[PDB]
Amino acid sequence: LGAKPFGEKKFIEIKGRRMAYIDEGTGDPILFQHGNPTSSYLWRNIMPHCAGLGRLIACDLIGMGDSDKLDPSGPERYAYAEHRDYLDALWEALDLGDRVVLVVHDWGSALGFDWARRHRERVQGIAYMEAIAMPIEWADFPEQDRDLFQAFRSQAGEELVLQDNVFVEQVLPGLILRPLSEAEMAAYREPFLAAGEARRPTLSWPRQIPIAGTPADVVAIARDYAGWLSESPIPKLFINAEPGALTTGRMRDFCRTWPNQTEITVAGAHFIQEDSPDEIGAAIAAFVRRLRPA
Ligand SMILES: [Ca+2]
Ligand SMILES: [Ca+2]
Ligand SMILES: [Ca+2]
Ligand SMILES: [Cl-]
Repeated sequence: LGAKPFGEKKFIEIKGRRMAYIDEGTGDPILFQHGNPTSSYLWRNIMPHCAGLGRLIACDLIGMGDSDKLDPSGPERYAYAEHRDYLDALWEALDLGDRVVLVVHDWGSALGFDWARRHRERVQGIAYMEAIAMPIEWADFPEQDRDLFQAFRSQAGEELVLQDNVFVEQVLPGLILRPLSEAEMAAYREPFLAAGEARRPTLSWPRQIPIAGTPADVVAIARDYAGWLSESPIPKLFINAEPGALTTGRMRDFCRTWPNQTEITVAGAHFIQEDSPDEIGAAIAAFVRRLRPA
């Protein structure tokens, strides 16, 4: 469907750093949040389906996309709590109002689910896919990349990611079923062209996944939003994937218990936006049209 980005990038200063985002159209927001190691670019072929339905927003997480890096960077930087501080502040600055639709993926779902729990009166609907829906165990983690993610969460991680850019160059293509073009990979590589700390966000992220009880802070946050989502009557759209990756097994079983939820299944592994963007876009647009009748 295409390598061209959607909209043009806008910038805003947050906590002394410049963050980048797309913000197109008018009305109540439809807020698309990427995870690791992507950016707003992930949604480029999905956002068009929602033209005229709202204010279409996609933010680049701090240190990712065209958002500033956090210097001095190191192993303590780009934890979930730091990302949340920046993203909360950006979302506050964007004046989103009180009828937001969240569309979330991967770490964007942890961030968005947590924000939704804290700002529940403002959330009109939640569309999610390949999400971090609850704390998990290693047996729940997809078998293909289990050993690699264990290596990320070990001293080996710095060489794998900071030196060799494995998250961008191996994990990302490995979890997309169709071949990416030169331009698409260039867009994903761009924030991470430089070896070393420029790539830290793509290593800190796997180190934050709530697996086998650690990190305990993120485990607790995910336990909280898991409990809340399993009871909340807010309308939900679960975009399931086949074969899928993260939202399979026990996590998928849990997600299928959530109230007031519609489900569709699309082809894909993890980065399903690159495999089934039109199916995904059409489903989101239909969900929004139902949430926002004339
Ligand atoms: Ca209103
Ligand atoms: Ca192993
Ligand atoms: Ca090397
Ligand atoms: Cl990750």
